[PDB]
Amino acid sequence: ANPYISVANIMLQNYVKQREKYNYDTLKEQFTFIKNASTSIVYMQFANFMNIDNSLSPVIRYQKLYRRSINIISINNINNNEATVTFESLAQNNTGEILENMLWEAKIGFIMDSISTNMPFHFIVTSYKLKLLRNKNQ
Amino acid sequence: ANPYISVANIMLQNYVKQREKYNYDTLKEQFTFIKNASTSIVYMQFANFMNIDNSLSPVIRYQKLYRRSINIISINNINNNEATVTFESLAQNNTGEILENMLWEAKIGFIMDSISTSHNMPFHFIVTSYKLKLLRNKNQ
Repeated sequence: ANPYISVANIMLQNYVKQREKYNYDTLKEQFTFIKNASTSIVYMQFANFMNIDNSLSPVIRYQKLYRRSINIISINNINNNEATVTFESLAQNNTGEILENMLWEAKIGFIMDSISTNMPFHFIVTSYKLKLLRNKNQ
Repeated sequence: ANPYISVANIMLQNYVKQREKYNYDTLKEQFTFIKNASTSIVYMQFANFMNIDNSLSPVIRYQKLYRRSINIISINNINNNEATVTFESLAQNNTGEILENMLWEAKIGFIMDSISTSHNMPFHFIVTSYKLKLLRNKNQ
């Protein structure tokens, strides 16, 4: 808990990048990552978003044609278990035609092992809520 | 608990992705990243591979047209300073014809700060050795 926040920020950036990216070819890996790094409730929110029954699912919106990439802009550490991560999303095809370019906030609740004074170290997201800040196209 | 390996794994994933991917438009950034995340010897190995005097340089093979993308498959942690990262590469043009689809192993030597209570990489992560082995051509 002098390096606790520096470590949490590495885990938080990684979680946002893995959760918010889209690549058809690595969907199974993405679901595995989220299931293991999240509570059941948080994972089910992700799965319900991704499910093809959601018309706004990236699987439906991007299919095999587009990738969505993510750039982390900043992190605000609220306390030991809450942070807000600001990030940009960019979606495009193999031609470089841009379907989305947006600025986002994720408000994240998390729990993480304490840092001591196989080397297991646990980090779990307990809450994850998105807010669109800006559509940098329109 | 000790976060060293869990953090190092995130650094190793990112290093492999940055090192092995190809995008003409971000070549300067890729070189800067590798320079700051590697020893001089390791950086020179990358730079010599990328140099257009190497006929197998991706700059010569993909030019402005193609991108090479990278998916990490697994990481085997051998000790605090050695890991083997298995990954797949995929190259495609503007219109998605597949030029390469291969499975690779990188054997990586590295160091990072001890993480403990009471242009640099996080925790001064540095790669001290990096050797590739082609495992399989998934295309032919």
